[PDB]
Amino acid sequence: NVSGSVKLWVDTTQVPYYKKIVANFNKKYPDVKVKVTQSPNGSANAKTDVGKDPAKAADVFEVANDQLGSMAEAGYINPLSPDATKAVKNNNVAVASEGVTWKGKMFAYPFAEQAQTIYYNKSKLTADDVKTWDGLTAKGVLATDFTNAYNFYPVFLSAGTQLYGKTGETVKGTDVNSAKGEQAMAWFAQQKSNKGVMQTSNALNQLKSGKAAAILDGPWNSANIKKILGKNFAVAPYPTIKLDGKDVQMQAFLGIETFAVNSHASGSNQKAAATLASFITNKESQLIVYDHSGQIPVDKTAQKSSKVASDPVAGAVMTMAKPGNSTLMPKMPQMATFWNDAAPLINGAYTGSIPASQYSTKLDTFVKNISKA
Ligand SMILES: OC[C@H]1O[C@H](O[C@H]2[C@H](O)[C@@H](O)[C@@H](O[C@H]3[C@H](O)[C@@H](O)[C@@H](O[C@H]4[C@H](O)[C@@H](O)[C@@H](O)O[C@@H]4CO)O[C@@H]3CO)O[C@@H]2CO)[C@H](O)[C@@H](O)[C@@H]1O
Ligand SMILES: *O[C@H]1[C@H](O)[C@@H](O)[C@@H](O)O[C@@H]1CO
Ligand SMILES: [Cl-]
Ligand SMILES: [Cl-]
Ligand SMILES: [Cl-]
Repeated sequence: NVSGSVKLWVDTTQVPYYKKIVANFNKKYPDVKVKVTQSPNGSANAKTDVGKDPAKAADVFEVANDQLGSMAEAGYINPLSPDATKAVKNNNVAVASEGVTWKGKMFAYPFAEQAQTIYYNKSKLTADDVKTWDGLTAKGVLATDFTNAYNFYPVFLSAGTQLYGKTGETVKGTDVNSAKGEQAMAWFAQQKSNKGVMQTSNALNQLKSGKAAAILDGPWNSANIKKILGKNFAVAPYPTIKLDGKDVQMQAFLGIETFAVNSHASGSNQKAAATLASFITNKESQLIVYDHSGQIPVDKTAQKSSKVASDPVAGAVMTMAKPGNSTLMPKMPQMATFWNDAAPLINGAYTGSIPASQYSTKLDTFVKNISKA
């Protein structure tokens, strides 16, 4: 019998439907007491929410796949059992398994596939307009944030550089300190004078007011944006961009959203936590998340269901997940330093705080900073 008491951390607006999922869980596991709350700072900050005091953190918590290597090496999460590993591998798409695997072992329970797309108001821009960055921004305003490296670091990947090597597993493998990296820096800088590019900390509000015709965003906002745009809703994969005078696809990161089990839980509570993590990432639960938020399941069967298959956001995400259109986020322990250092690199190029005469130096220093043992 599974019994115990578990705390579950989810992101703010997810609480209502995780309570529904937990009610489903409790039909099968009536002797597990679950408390569902928001986390202190959300799934994009699980590393530091848990690391501040692992023994006081939730037993099961939402976390993006890039954070897993750091958390595994710190001992905050343990490997999944053989049976749990088999279920993850068999039920979900291959990239979901890759996303949670570190040194040959799975460390979390994947549930959603995340790639950003263009969301746009089709009364302001056409499907043809959004195929290229320069064409889109010549015709309407794209609102975005150059201080968030999750948005723009993948331009370096479009430029032909590697992040932690060919596999994302090589500490010294980032090669952005190159002429190709400089092409990306120049692209950022070009956007400052692009009248169709608006820097904002809240792109969603600009879409809502009609001051932006398009934004780059992820599927955690799919249902939100469908509500904002109504009959004018449209979505597309990322456009091409011009780097060194050549059109190339602009990449996004591919992320896998997961739940992980805190290694501090023990005894019955540990078993209950693992059971909960497995249940809330099962097919039925993934489809409940989809119904409420529009996030894209990783379950193989759920992706093929008619509601998911007919959703234009799902189609655009599965295009973005193809080779060449995105790169799976690495999960190296160095990733937290990478994110911290990448944002000023990119934003400095955009604002001109880093002039072109400094691109090579700044890229060299960046690679040194993010490549330490
Ligand atoms: O140094 C800057 C920050 O670096 C680190 O943040 C990283 C994360 O570790 C990455 O996972 C990623 O974050 C993505 C995230 O993967 C993605 O899911 C999405 O997050 C949504 C979330 O799904 C949704 O439920 C709700 O919470 O809104 C979120 C968006 O606001 O988008 C994230 C990016 O915006 O990239 C960031 C870097 O931006 C580190 O964790 C931080 O502590 C640090 O500040
Ligand atoms: O996904 C975001 C939510 O929108 C915030 O409310 C909070 O939960 O942080 C996460 C990201 O970590
Ligand atoms: Cl697959
Ligand atoms: Cl361009
Ligand atoms: Cl415990």
